[PDB]
Amino acid sequence: MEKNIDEKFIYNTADFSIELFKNSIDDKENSLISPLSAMLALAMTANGADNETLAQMEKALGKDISIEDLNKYLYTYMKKLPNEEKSKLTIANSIWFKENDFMPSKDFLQIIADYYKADIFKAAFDSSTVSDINNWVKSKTNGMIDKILNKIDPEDVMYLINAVAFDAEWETVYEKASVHEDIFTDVYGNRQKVEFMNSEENLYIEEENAVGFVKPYAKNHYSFVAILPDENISVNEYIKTLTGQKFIDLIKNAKITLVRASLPKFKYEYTIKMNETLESLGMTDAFLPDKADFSKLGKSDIGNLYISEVLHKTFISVDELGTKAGAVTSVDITFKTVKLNRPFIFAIIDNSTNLPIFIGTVLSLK
Repeated sequence: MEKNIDEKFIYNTADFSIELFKNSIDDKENSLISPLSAMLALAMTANGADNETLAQMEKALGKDISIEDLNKYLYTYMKKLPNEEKSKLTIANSIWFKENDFMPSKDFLQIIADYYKADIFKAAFDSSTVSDINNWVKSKTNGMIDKILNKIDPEDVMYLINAVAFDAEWETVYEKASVHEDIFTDVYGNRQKVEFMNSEENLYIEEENAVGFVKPYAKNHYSFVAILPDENISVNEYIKTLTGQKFIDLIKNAKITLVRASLPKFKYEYTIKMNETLESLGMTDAFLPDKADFSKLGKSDIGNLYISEVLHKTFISVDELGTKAGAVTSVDITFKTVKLNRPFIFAIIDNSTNLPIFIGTVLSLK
């Protein structure tokens, strides 16, 4: 069942992660995605696909990596992602299907149970199912994301859902002396206070049109990457230049040197529909009712299955103690006041691979 995390998986997953990120950026709102969460929901979904639908999904997620191999990689990756006190990362997968109208295939359920440890819910798909799903997402994100849906559409027979919950303390927490209230004018022209957190860091990011730092969480399994585009490039143009290769390299090439770092406390939520991004990665058939082939999922009594929407919800809170971040990705479920003049890109990275568990932008605060 296992397949050792190797350079192929790292750089292929890095490419997916950055392509996902660079196509999920809001113009004014802070953005945040978990490539890991998206990958897992979509990889589960791909195990129900056949023919062209499957080939497109395999390529979108892994390029030359087959779904069988991606299953092994992801199973192994999830197995090895550290989860310790002060350095928590938990992953949860589930499938929800309408028992009356849908008969899931045994091979599919086995793969999903075995490689993805997915909870399998035979459901009524009524108002009580909505409660059950939301309670599940609330539990698996430790309250960070409380709802993913409000109603169930009459055509719905199966949902696939992933949740990721991250909760880590800084290796060195910010003492009171290192936190200061700074004065900003908001979009309405009113003055308010934002707390900024000072530290000494020992990894300095230096690239064309960007500087930044890497700050470790307790036990060093994960770190926080901060990247500040300079006056000669926009946030959007900087993000446009990013590739999986460039992202891994900028972390690898970080210089071991003392840096005076400043990070604002920040907290926000983000919701994005991933259909168009996924179609740009080559995954088109899956979204087409007349073309989609999800015959390996099982048999629906209401015709051929296709993906209606891929929805992504995220949450982050960065403070003096550490960072909590949460994500949900679902398949088939259908304003900040202080504008920063020094906006920045950030990532929460797995230090064993340099892969971004979470990646986002801070354009505004409060």
